[PDB]
Amino acid sequence: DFQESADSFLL
Amino acid sequence: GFHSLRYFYTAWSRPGSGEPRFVAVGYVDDTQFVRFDSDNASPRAEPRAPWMDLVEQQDPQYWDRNTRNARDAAQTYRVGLDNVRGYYNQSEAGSHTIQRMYGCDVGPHGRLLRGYDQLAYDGADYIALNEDLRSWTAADLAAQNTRRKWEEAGYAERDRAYLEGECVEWLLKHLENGRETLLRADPPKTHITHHPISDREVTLRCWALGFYPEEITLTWQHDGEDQTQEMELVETRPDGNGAFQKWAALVVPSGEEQRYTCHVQHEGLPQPLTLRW
Amino acid sequence: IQRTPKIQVYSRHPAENGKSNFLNCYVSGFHPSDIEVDLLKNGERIEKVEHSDLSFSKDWSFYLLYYTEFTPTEKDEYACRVNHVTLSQPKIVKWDRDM
Repeated sequence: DFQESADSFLL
Repeated sequence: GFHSLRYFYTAWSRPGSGEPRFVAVGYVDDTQFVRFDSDNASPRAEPRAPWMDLVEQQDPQYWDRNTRNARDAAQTYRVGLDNVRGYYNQSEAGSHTIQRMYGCDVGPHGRLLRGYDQLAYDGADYIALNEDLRSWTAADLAAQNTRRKWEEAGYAERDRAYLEGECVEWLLKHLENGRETLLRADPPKTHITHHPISDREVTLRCWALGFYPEEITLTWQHDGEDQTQEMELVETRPDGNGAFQKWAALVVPSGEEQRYTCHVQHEGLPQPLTLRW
Repeated sequence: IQRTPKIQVYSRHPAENGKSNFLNCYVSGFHPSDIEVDLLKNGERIEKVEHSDLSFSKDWSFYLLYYTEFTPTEKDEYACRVNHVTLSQPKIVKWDRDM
């Protein structure tokens, strides 16, 4: 599995 | 022994040439098994290994789940380019790259040895998850912004929860499904070729072909003395069939063969090999 | 932070004239990722050419394998042509069956 969402984050 | 699940992300901008691109691939040791390309029309996570194309029914939602996860990553890094760009105050006329590599290392007992998550910007270290899987190291001041955002969002804990959780388990499931490919040690097919240059000098080339995994050792010696400095050693290359190649050549005098043994060591060999012309 | 590619041209199996094989061009150690790789048969571009998915090494530099099926002869010279931002002119590496 690719690690999931990132919850629409932003570096 | 020890096995690893590793994911690689590359996202880069192309101004005046469309919108940013995001490509990602997955590997179990030295054998890819999955890919994702944001340029595709309706970008899906696609299998890239034989055991992924036939025994991936155990979970009927694998491909949809990974498709959405990969699309979310694509948008995250697409916007992140704009972020890193703002932090450095770089011009949008330029192309820039964000790379990520994360995954897990499992030991012979099936338990996690180490997890890791690292990010680079324009090919240089940008930010990394520390060994404790609880804090971040930012390479410069601009990456401090990413560190602050990720700390205040509590990202490190979800990172650790993936690395110690889904990563280990999916490494085990892949090792089981593809043990015919993954749990193999194909020894190299080795031979020496002979290429004259003059009436005075000859090239001897020692070939190791079609071996897996990628790690191998190839050395020449003259009557028993190593010749690493004199010999030419090309970087291990893939053969396109899921295996690897390597050779090592040396220029020796004409008639001075029958010395100069070649020596091959690889974990698929019962014993190390010694070849001589 | 730019890096020029290394090139290797080689066949998947040992060269045997008149038998089917795969011609390979391996480019590695380059950065950024955009790169132009063409496979040449007697100086002319081969149409049916595919490549592996983009990946990178521990030092973050990229590598790629371009490949196409071919059957070598005595007379047919094959090569690989690579251009990159770090290259002021494209590099050409001929296929040597002894390498």
